[PDB]
Amino acid sequence: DIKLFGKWSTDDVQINDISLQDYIAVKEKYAKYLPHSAGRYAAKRFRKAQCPIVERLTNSMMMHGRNNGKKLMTVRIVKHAFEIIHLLTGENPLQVLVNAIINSGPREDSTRIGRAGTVRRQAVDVSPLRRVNQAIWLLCTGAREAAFRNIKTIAECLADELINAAKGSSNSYAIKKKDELERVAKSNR
Amino acid sequence: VRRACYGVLRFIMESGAKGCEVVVSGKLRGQRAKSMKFVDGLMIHSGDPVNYYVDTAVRHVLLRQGVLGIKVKIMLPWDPTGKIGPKKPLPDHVSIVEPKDEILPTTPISEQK
Amino acid sequence: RVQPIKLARVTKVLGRTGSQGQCTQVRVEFMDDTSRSIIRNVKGPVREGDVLTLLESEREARRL
Amino acid sequence: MGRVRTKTVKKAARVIIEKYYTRLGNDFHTNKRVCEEIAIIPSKKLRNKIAGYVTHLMKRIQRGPVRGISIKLQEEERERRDNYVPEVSALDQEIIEVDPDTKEMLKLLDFGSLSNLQVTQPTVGMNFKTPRGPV
RNA sequence: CCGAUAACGAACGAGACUCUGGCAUGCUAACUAGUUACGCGACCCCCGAGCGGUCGGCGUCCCCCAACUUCUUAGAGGGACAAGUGGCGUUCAGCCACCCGAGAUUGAGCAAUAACAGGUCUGUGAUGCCCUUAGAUGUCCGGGGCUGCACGCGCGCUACACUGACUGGCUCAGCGUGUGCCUACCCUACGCCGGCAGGCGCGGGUAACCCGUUGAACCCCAUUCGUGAUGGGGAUCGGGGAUUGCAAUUAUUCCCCAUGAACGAGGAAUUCCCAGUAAGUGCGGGUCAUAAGCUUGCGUUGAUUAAGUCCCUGCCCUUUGUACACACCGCC
Ligand SMILES: [Mg+2]
Ligand SMILES: [Mg+2]
Ligand SMILES: [Mg+2]
Repeated sequence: DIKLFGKWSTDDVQINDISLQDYIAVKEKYAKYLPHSAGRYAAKRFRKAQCPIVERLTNSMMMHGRNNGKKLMTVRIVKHAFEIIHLLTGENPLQVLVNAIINSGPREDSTRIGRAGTVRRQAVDVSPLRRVNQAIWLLCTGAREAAFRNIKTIAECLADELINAAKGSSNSYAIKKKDELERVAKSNR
Repeated sequence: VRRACYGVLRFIMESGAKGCEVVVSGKLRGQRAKSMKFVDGLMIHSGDPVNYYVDTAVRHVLLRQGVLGIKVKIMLPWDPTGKIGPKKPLPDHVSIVEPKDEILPTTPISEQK
Repeated sequence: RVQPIKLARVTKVLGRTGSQGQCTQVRVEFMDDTSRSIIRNVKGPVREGDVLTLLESEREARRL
Repeated sequence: MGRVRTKTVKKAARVIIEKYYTRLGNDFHTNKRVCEEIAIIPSKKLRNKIAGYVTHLMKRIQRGPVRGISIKLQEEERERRDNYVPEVSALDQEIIEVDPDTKEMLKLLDFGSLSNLQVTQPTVGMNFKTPRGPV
């Protein structure tokens, strides 16, 4: 019905945990034909919670301070990486992306005001909006650092970290920081 | 200076105004110079109405000990509505006009004309 | 041995804490012992009435 | 939350409301217009905060009086009170419980006989005498 | 301000307003703005189509050979200013959410009582006192300097590259500016020569008529590069060509061909910011004979995060204390 980029039908993707069912933004109710709209989403809260997840990607990869208006860079790179993924695993790049999102979203952090042990004092759970926010940020920044001094363009970096996180491989920088945050929090329990 | 400014304040008030402000600056007798402000009545301070309700003037007085700074600020009562007092009264004056009795509690009454 | 990951609906929030807004009291329930709920501090937006993952139930309980 | 104010910025609406007691409501867009053009109030943002609970006042007056004070509240709401003057007497029963002390000092006004003045028995034992101590 | 209430009745700042931003196919009107329809002319497929479509080409105010203001403009208005609902609260003074709506907070101007030995006497023919006043601390002229460099600090700009550079092709803005009192000095189209810098004819414009439909940058799409301090970067450094200036050296500025240094994302610390926001990215004005890494504005692209707190810094009110009152950078 919506044929994302001429393909990748929305009514295929399955999200696992119902603490995220409503908080991933891939589904048909708001299935955009493309991740781009000046929709005043960040004006008030919780609209960006509904902002399509691919739109969040294209708006988050657009972050270095050198590139600051090149959203079209972002959509072209994400479309290329989506094509790359659908080539890599045959299944929906939307599906692999949501899998990486859930598998790289942390749950435990440390935050207090007292004398911090290693990061903070008290371990604390995270609500699944800062969780997915940090997850997509981590994916993006992994892609950026990976393509910084490599011949690989950001398209393939994003693709490979997306696969690595979705499967879970202890090699993508995203999950490699996720589990360290989780375990240092467990130490500061 | 006090007697003179009180006299001018008297005369301005009898001229009829919502208020006034006068400030005298400079060095009086003695070498330490400080101002001293005489006020009466109303004195709006902020927003557009000051541009066309209060008028101000600054004059420098060539005194043997130096110079005297004089500020005067009079406002014009609105009521003339175009005369020496300007029209468009201050917005906090939407005055409630008062009906008549408008009771008429009698029976339905017909008068033909 | 380790307590399983458990889900947690969030009811009315008591309010922020950490004297910076960094944490908030949430009153979660495990949708199975629905008559048992626990006070709990979380970070990030709460979206009153949403649901949250949880590893260890009996972690903390402090009243402001 | 965002539920912390100053009493002073709370001091916002009754500079207006009763002064123009004639044109309020229970309301969201048309006492809006009346509040646009009615004072010297130099800047833009705070129009909503003065005027939010404003029509909540005439909500109140449509269920109860309040300061205010709107000179229309009190005389109407007390004129309603003016009525309901009972036909029968609230005290006309012509028997009244009285204790022996009462009867006897009516005997020092020298009348305890020409009426009903029905006597109730005294407490006798008198479980009154408000308490004191432990044991 | 409710609410209390030895207070009552007022005044200033504060929250209206002014402009700006957000809408009206509602009003008035547009040959210095147009838009349509038409009639032309050129065009294309034409085998014919044909009301197929192209034109920022021409004309429809030299007086009908057509109308209209929608697009643009700017005035009048209106319009957005707690009307509806639910929920919270003594249900009291506002918010939360939702509906609808151009919009449920558009940013600025102003701004009280007082006060600061804050700065300015280099703004003035504003000025007191003092100083100088002919071998002038006046004034003008010539030259130099304000640019000077073992070092330390501030604001910035460019970069450290492949979300890139190079080359070529494509497609878009908005403020605002423009010919002279003195004062000479404007914005510039078009054409010709010169690779460029430029020059020479040739107009238009004192401006919604010309520059200008401001054919902006970023960005767009094809090429090359390949992770090399490399085609990144462009400091330093030679020679040549222009331009303004009476005068250009310590280089006014620009252009060409040359040279290719640090820089491989920076500590200790520290600044700004939350919606067209920060930032990328250009364009105007002032400065200006030549002058922008400055600044003021204008746009273009366009975010992440948060709707909390006193943790640091600091501020307002209330109680407390005190030996302080030049008021804790105090006192002792
Ligand atoms: Mg103001
Ligand atoms: Mg090179
Ligand atoms: Mg004390």
